[PDB]
Amino acid sequence: VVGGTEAQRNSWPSQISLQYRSGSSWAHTCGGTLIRQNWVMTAAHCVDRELTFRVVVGEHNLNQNNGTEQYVGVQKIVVHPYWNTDDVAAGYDIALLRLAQSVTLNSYVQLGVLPRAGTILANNSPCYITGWGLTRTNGQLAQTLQQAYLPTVDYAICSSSSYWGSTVKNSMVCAGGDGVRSGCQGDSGGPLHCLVNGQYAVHGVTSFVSRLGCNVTRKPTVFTRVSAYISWINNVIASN
Ligand SMILES: C[C@H](NC(=O)[C@H](Cc1ccccc1)NC(=O)C(F)(F)F)C(=O)Nc1ccc(C(F)(F)F)cc1
Ligand SMILES: [Ca+2]
Repeated sequence: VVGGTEAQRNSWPSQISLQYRSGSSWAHTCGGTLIRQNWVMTAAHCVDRELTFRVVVGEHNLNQNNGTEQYVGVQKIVVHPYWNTDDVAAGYDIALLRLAQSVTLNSYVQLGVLPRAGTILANNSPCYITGWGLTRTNGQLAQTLQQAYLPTVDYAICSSSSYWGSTVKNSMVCAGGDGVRSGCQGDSGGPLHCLVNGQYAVHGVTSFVSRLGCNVTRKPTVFTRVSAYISWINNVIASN
């Protein structure tokens, strides 16, 4: 997250860190959202490499014991049937991960609340992006969970020529674009939490930013619109 502030330890308890094994250690690569005790929602491009993955729930400082972490292996990966690595601009950047075991819920580990199918937010709706991604374009990962206020930019404005044009689809949410605050590499797969009827719900899975930089004026951060995928999510969990 570029232009973020450090998040309190229990503010966003459905946030997970998706990590892959490198050498002996494990390295953070993407965020995700816990949606069942044994299921995580993330971006399909985070699991395009055939790496050994683990999930960390209750995490706050990547590089330090918080006393609240639970470490679980990824047992099955289900990416969207239509996802195509060579075309993120087509959409379908979503994947569900079955965990090797059920995590224990407590105040640091909670299920994310998903929107109703079909729900579209009005322009400039209040949302926060969270994650441990790069804090500057071409910078480095954050050690502690970051958050940034990233109001929605509706489809009509985001698909206009000065913004993303044809690259953004209606299966996506755009948020930000002020040149200051944005998601950045390592935030992918994570939540866009939006306040709807006094409740934060996860309306976006972080997908992409401009080739030109993370915080680029009129290039909002782009998210997979979770409410476009509610029937697919439920059909996957129901069968696995
Ligand atoms: C450097 C920048 N990286 C990104 O946008 C990558 C995630 C990504 C990359 C490729 C595919 C899907 C998702 N993510 C990030 O930096 C994020 F965490 F903010 F999301 C980038 O290249 N973005 C980008 C790439 C291609 C397109 C195209 F789809 F229009 F072709 C649009 C934006
Ligand atoms: Ca830690």
